Amino acid sequence: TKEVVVNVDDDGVISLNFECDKMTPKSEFSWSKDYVSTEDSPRLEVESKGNKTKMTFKDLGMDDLGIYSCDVTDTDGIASSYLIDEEELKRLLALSHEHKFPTVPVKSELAVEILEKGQVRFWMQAEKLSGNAKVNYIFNEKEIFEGPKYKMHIDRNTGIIEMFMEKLQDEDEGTYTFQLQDGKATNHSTVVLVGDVFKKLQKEAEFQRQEWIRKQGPHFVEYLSWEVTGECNVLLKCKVANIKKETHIVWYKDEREISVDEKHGICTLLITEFSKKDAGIYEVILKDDRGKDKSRLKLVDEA
Repeated sequence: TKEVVVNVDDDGVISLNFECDKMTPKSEFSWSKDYVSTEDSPRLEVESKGNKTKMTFKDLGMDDLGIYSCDVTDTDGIASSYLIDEEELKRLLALSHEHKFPTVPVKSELAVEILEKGQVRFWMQAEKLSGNAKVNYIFNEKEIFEGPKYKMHIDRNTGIIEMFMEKLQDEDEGTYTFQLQDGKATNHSTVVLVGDVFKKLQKEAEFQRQEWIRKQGPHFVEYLSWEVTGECNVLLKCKVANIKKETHIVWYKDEREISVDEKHGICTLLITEFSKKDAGIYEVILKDDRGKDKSRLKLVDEA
């Protein structure tokens, strides 16, 4: 049957508990420490009610080490006991503390990356969130909010917490913290973006954002090169992508339109019987409402 059984309640309160089903109108609980009566001890309290007892420690510490025993009079004369040694003192103190001040578990800490539009993603993963969980966001020890600049999402099912930015200004260098609060539980994760790390990220954001826009338009996959063909003609060549019907393709030599394209992603201009007269700065421009691109190439005919 029964032993003495320990309990730590939601408020950190530590206690030993006992019940006996075989009591008599004259039966009584009596507790001892190291086989001396604990009656009158300032370190603890007892409460008996019907067939149950509880001993509540007032402030568990090192002066409470020992064997606690419970005897019941008018029974079989057998005592139940519980050992409190130095290792069990630690375990119970840790449990009390974590009840009073629980921690919200974290699977991975606050990290920062560059997504595909050149968008900046700040993220972390908690182990689990209730539906009441909330976050506050902090940059250089000041609170920041949902608006034109910071946009924030929390999925409570997976514990993914996110903040998005469109780019990194110079004034965005510094320290970022997510502060998490679920019940009476609590945590925070922090990331430092200073120096090399910060401009590593800011440079990469910039480049990808530009690239992504250029590419929604009609654009180059290979820039202007040259070769020789036929009877001493020069052909100019490039490669293009994302070409529509209304797309204007236009050639120039020294600021002066020469040819307008329409025919057929290879683009060529043929230069007939090449000489000094054919030298100059050549360029091709691509255009419509989705954006414009450009390739340039300089041609010397012996200067």
